[PDB]
Amino acid sequence: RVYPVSVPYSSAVTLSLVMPS
Amino acid sequence: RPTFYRQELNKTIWEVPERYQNLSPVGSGAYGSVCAAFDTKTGHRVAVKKLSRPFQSIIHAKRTYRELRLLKHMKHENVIGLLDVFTPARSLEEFNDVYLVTHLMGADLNNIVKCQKLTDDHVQFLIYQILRGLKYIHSADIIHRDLKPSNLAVNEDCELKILDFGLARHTDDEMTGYVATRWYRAPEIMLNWMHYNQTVDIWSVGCIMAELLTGRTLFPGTDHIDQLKLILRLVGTPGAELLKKISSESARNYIQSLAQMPKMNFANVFIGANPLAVDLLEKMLVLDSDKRITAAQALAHAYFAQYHDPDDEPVADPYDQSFESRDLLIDEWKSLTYDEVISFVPPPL
Ligand SMILES: Nc1nccc(-c2c(-c3ccc(F)cc3)ncn2C2CCNCC2)n1
Repeated sequence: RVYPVSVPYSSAVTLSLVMPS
Repeated sequence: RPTFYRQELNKTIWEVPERYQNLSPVGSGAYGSVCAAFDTKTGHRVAVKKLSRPFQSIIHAKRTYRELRLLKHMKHENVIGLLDVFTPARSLEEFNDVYLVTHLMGADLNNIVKCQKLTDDHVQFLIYQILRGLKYIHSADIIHRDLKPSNLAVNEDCELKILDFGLARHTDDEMTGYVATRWYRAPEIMLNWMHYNQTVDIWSVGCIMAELLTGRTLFPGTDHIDQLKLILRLVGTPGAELLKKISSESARNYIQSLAQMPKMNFANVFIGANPLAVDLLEKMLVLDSDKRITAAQALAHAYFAQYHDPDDEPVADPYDQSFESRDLLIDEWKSLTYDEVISFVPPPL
């Protein structure tokens, strides 16, 4: 079975997460 | 002694130093519940955990001591450590309740994967921070044993800390979160194949990484056999060596009962993934515990090239686990725990 990644990788800078309420 | 105050919270009573204000529940932790608070002495947001009936059984009391000793020892950016530990009791004789304090974290990875898609850059940094904490824990001869997304605390800026490490001890023991724990458990512990070691934790990181990339549980087994079916479906059936390394002749007879499944090529499974991420997964999810990459080796893997720093990936100080072999009464575990609460020195302000 295949499990594709949520966000395909792209070839190329600060990270954030939306917090649950 | 500080002045304490009292307040009821999710139908239990909380008695805390007045420095801790605005207590607000944010759920349950290992054997207890947690409130957010604001610490008017330092200006920090803290999480305060009240242990649940810490001395109402030998198992509970020994687990209380274990947990307090661990949390006092852990001093690492990616492992939960202790800002404060207190009790409203003025002496051993009235000692009943234990509260632990750490820096407030905003969420856990379980709730994170449940409400957003993660990019490869998030996955890189999140997994890096897990392996970095794990290199530390493992250097002190501690095994987490229950690594799962809900045990990984994160903030809005992707900072991560491991928690509930070293608290499990037997697969014969009743615990909360059992079904989720199993999804990330290395097969040899689940099914008691052999004496296991710390590589169990790397299997768990592989499961978590696969999940952060795809947003879906990699092996959502319903019971022990189903869980095993799902695992072998991906990694294949155990080759030559591994069957020669299963003392558990019960598992062994069951296993060779199963018709051969081949090993899938992960590149063909995880479509759209960074090949570096795929290649790390290949190294973590190997059935043969002896062949899995270690935390320390994994940090040097090119997937983390952007974050890796050999001079800022520290090991831990020696940690004495000699109490683990001891067979004591509730009151002796209580007194040991009281000692540790009294000897606590808060970290550098
Ligand atoms: N929000 C937040 N921040 C840091 C830790 C926790 C925490 C504690 C905990 C541990 C030690 C301590 F000293 C104080 C708190 N135990 C479980 N959890 C979270 C685990 C994920 N679910 C919510 C509770 N929660």
